[PDB]
Amino acid sequence: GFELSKLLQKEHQMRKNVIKHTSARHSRFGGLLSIQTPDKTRLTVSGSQALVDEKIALQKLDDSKKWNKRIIKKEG
Amino acid sequence: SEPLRIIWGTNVSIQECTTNFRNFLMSFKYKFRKILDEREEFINNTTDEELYYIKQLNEMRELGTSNLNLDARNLLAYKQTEDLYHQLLNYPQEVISIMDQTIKDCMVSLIVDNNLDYDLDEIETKFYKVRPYNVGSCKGMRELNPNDIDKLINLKGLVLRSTPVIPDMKVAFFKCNVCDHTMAVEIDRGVIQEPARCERIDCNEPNSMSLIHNRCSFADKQVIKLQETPDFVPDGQTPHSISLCVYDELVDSCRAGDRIEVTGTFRSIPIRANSRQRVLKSLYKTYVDVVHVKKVDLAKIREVAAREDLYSLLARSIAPSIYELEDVKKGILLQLFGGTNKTFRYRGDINILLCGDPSTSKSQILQYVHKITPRGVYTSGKGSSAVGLTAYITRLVLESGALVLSDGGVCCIDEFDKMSDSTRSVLHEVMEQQTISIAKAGIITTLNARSSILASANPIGSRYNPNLPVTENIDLPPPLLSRFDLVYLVLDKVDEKNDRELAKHLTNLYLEDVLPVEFLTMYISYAKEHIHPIITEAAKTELVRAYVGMRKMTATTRQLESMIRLAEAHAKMKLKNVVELEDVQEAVRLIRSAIKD
Amino acid sequence: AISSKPLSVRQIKGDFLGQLITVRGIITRVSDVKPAVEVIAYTCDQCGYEVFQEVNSRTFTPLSECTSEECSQNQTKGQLFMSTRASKFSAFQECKIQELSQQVPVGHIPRSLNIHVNGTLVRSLSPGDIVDVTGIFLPAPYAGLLTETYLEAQFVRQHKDVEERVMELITSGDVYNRLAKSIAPEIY
DNA sequence: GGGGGGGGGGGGGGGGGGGGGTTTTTGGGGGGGGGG
DNA sequence: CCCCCCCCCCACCCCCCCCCCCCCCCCCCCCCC
Ligand SMILES: [Zn+2]
Ligand SMILES: [Zn+2]
Repeated sequence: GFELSKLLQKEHQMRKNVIKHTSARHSRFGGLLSIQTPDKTRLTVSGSQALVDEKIALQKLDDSKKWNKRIIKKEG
Repeated sequence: SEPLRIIWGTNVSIQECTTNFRNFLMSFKYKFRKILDEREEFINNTTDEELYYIKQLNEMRELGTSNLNLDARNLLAYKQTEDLYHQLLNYPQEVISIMDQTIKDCMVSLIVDNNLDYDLDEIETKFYKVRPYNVGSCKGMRELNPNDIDKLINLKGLVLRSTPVIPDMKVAFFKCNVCDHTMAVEIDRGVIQEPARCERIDCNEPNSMSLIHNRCSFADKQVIKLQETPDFVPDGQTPHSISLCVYDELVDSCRAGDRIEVTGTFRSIPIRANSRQRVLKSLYKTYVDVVHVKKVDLAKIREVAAREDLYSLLARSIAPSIYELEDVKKGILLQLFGGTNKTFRYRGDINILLCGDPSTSKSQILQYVHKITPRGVYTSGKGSSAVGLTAYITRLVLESGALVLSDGGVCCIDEFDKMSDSTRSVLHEVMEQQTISIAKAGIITTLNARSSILASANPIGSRYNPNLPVTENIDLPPPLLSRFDLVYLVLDKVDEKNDRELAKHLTNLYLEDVLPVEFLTMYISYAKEHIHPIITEAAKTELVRAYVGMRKMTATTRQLESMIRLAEAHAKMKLKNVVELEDVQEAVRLIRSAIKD
Repeated sequence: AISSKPLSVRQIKGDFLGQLITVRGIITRVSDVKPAVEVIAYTCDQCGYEVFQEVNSRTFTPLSECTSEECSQNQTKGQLFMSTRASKFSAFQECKIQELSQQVPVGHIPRSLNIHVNGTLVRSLSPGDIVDVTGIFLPAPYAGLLTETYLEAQFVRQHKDVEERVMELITSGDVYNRLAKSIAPEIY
């Protein structure tokens, strides 16, 4: 039981981490960030927390890509 | 050389917005608000130098609670934040998210800068919300137009109904069918960002992730229908209504029948032609997405409780506009106090009736006790103007009548003589058992009514005849009439020594501006909260000898039970915790007056 | 001359479709104002360059793949998301006009017509107004070849100082008697 | 020993086919009210 | 107080989708420099 408590604390660390990666208000609240780059051009993302954290905005703009490189395969 | 975080479509910098809000959320002082508003000379340093929002955040953090109320005029009172007000009105969701994040950062930074030890993990785990309110003029629901479609607005109106709480998904939870690996996906703009392939590179199976519905994380949504208040309608057409969406701890902020304000972003969304298609109708549903909602002592208590004239003082104070009927006033005061309950049922209700001529003060008396009592009702003995006396099955639903709705309060019934016979029968089990029996549609229950009744009744015809008994003048039958503790007659019989002084008292109300009329409700409240009289042993013998006296003079045990309840009510008055001989004596005396009718 | 003439609703035969006509009637009911789209605006997540869809119809289909060459020339299948803030809405309101009791022929039901009013002209019509409304009489497809039809409103003609002007009656005198007689003056 | 070319597998896109898309009258029971 | 009445409530084109086929791209293996 003590070790179970240790396990629960270990995953609670993940809870306090994913919380910061979660919107403080409902999903439809939907404020729009615009990232202006170092050049005179602009990107746009809906991340409500990302408005105050360009780290989140950058990795979300990366995760937004529909593309993935194709990946490869590989009894008695 | 670096990227900029911009509120889209505005060129407002989010760093600037953040710091403009921070330097108000800390270091604002309430004295500045009186500079903005009228009566600026009422500034006072010993009450207004307070760091108002530091004070709010401190009490809030000691309560550990997530929400801050923010009157938006306080932004306009402060120089670095007057622009933030316009950004708040025009671009609300971004600014509000920034304000939320800033409140959380203030809570984090305070426990390391003001540096008292606290659970940093608790603040880290918690979400924080600002609730801006008093954003601007309460523009009409009928006045809204498509320029509002993203602005923070203010509305006033009437709540018709609300849905039950609707689960709204905030994080989808996915599990791999082959390898049982799990990943959490935040819902973005209402869309599930489904992983096409399993995350684990050592598995990476396509289309193998599946949604585990009851392991997702859900926010609370509720929809409430708000009707245009009849104050604002044009006279020749129906009121409008607006659906409003409300979330988390703002769910069930209001109930059906509440008149409210709301502050919220006006929103609109498309709706589908048919669910099997993406095709959308060319004009959007509109709703308001709310961020704030609002509706529409002991030292003096013990000091007044020391008075000797208290019985007469309180009795005259229930209706000082009405000319002298003082034993009626005393009886109704004792009805407001009431007796006590017991477990074993016998209960603290006291029940009163007024009869005699129709064109007299009894209606005003019922109105005044209705205004005084915390949770009573006003009604009359028959019919229903969408409000009726008995509980009733209708569409299928059970509706609770005025008697049942008056649970824990005085039920004021006028036209009590003209009451319908089914109602006359129904009154017996609330008089005796303080309940009404329901046995329909698969539901069986004694629906507890727990109400003291103040009745107002009339003779047959225009005039009461005092040379005939009450049963001969009044329509309603004796066995019901017997259940009342006190029964009174008020008559219009001419006498100038009464009528002239009544007329002068009445007419003087148009000229003039001890009578604790507003303190009466507080005294009643604290008495009902704190005081539970028990009968003294000597008071047993007093009750017995008094009862046998009036029995030697046609009494029944209902009179003795009434004298007990009146004496207990008399002991709640004066805040006395044990019924005295004088309490029994006054209960006896007032009942002796009443039973002689 | 046809825009001048005040037709009754039943006199609006099918030959008048597309024409600017003026109709005389009473407004029997009015909708609350709703936002119709003129131009939908989409943010693009994966390039930032917004794109637009003009809507000419009762219904539309939402865009998904980013058609802009900033995506398409890079063959990047970026995602479009609708934005209300950048979309042009127009104020829309539907009303129904009905022909007056004098216009109804003997033994017929009073016929009625939908009015669509857009822009600044919105909420110029209230129920119970007796009014001439100029508009483009138009069809809408839903029946087969039978058409729904409405009037795109263009112009409205309604059929129907004191704190010192009150001193006219004050100085005129005998105010109680004369004002009392003026309630229903023809009634003896 | 490394780079190019050839050959085979695997994935993605495009095309084609298919299926889905409320008041008014009549009768009955029960409740409430009025007249002798 | 009893009975009868009467009142109330109730019952063919277009989009989404799925399957099939073809080509292209990427990796691996073998040969040549
Ligand atoms: Zn897997
Ligand atoms: Zn794009």
